[PDB]
Amino acid sequence: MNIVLMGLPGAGKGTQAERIVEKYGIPHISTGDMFRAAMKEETPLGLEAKSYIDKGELVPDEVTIGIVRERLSKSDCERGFLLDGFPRTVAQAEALEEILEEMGRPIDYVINIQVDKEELMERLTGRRICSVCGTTYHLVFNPPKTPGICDKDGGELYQRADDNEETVTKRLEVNMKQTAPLLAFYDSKEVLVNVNGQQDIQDVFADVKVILGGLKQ
Ligand SMILES: Nc1ncnc2c1ncn2[C@@H]1O[C@H](COP(=O)(O)OP(=O)(O)OP(=O)(O)OP(=O)(O)OP(=O)(O)OC[C@H]2O[C@@H](n3cnc4c(N)ncnc43)[C@H](O)[C@@H]2O)[C@@H](O)[C@H]1O
Ligand SMILES: [Mg+2]
Ligand SMILES: [Zn+2]
Repeated sequence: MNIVLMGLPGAGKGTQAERIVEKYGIPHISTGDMFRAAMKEETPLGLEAKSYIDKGELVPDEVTIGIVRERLSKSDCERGFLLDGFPRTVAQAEALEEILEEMGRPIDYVINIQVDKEELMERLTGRRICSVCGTTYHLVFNPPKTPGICDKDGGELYQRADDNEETVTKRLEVNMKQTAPLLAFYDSKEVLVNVNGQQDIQDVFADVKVILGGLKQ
C-alpha cells in the first residue's frame, strides 16, 4: 500500500487522501502540509519555501526531495504511505524511484484524479479549511454542518492564503506544464491509474476503493 496521488490544484487530492488514510491505515505525506507548517513556524526552510508558495510556483526539487526522503525514513512508512502532491516534476519522480528502490518500498499505484480545468477555480475559491485538523469543505459543493466551523472538532474554518484568484491562475499554469511528462513517466512504469474526480466525493472515493481494495500483501 505505497500510493501516490497526483492531480491539478483543486482536483480533490486532499479530500481523497483523508478518506484513503481513514479506510486503509497508512500515513498521509503531503509536501503542501509540510511546507505550510514550516512557513507558520518561520524556519529557514519555511522562509525559503514561502517565496515560491506565495507566488503559486513550485518549491525547488532539491529541498522538496529532501523533506520527503526524511519523512519516508520514519518507522510508520514501513506499512505503506499515501504521498499527496509529490512527486510533481519528473526529477522528483526519478529521485523517488531511487529512494524507494533503496528502501525496498516501490510504488503500487499512482492515482491521477482528473477534473476539467474549467472547474478548478471555483473549487479553490469556494474552499474553506479547518484551522485545527486541516479538513476541507466547500461553500457550494461540500459545506460544513454549521457555517464557519468544522464538523469534527468545532475548529474555525479559514481560506488558504494561496486560494486567491491571482495565485490560483498561476498555480494552474505551473502544474499543467507538468501533467503530460509525469503521466508519461508513470504510464511507462505501469503503475498509473486514472480516476474521474468530477463526481460526488463519495463516488470518486468508490472508484479509489476499487483500485486500493484490490491490493493484497
Ligand atoms: N512536490 C512539490 N514540489 C514543489 N512544490 C510543492 C510540492 N508540493 C507542494 N508544493 C508547494 O506547495 C503549494 C501547495 O501544495 P498543495 O497543498 O499540494 O496544493 P495543490 O496541489 O495545489 O492542491 P490543493 O490542496 O490546492 O487541492 P486538492 O486537490 O488537494 O483539493 P481539495 O481536496 O482540498 O479540494 C479542493 C476543494 O474542492 C472540494 N472538493 C473536493 N472534491 C470535490 C468533488 N469531488 N466535487 C466537488 N467539490 C470537491 C473541497 O471540499 C475543496 O473545497 C504548491 O502550490 C507548491 O507551491
Ligand atoms: Mg490538498
Ligand atoms: Zn477540524
